[PDB]
Amino acid sequence: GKGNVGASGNELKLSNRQIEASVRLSDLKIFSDYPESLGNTRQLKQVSV
Amino acid sequence: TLPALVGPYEDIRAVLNYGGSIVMPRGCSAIALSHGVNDSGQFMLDFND
Repeated sequence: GKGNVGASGNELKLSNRQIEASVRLSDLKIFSDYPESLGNTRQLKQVSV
Repeated sequence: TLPALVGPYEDIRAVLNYGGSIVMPRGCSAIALSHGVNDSGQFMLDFND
């Protein structure tokens, strides 16, 4: 009826009648995806699921 | 276009650059490539921009 696994930012749990899964953004490592060359400020703008 | 053995959840990472003498202002001197399936590097193929 209730479970929890993970740490702050990256955590799956069941609260009340619902289930929540939180992803820490800094965990996703998007700086590392492309070299810092030719890019200074990186920011997210669109999410599809 | 990038017709390799690409599976789901895989995100190609390519960069095109031009290092010519004539310099037109930033915003368009280089581009990224993510899925490569006839990718134009833009979320829209608009020629009325």
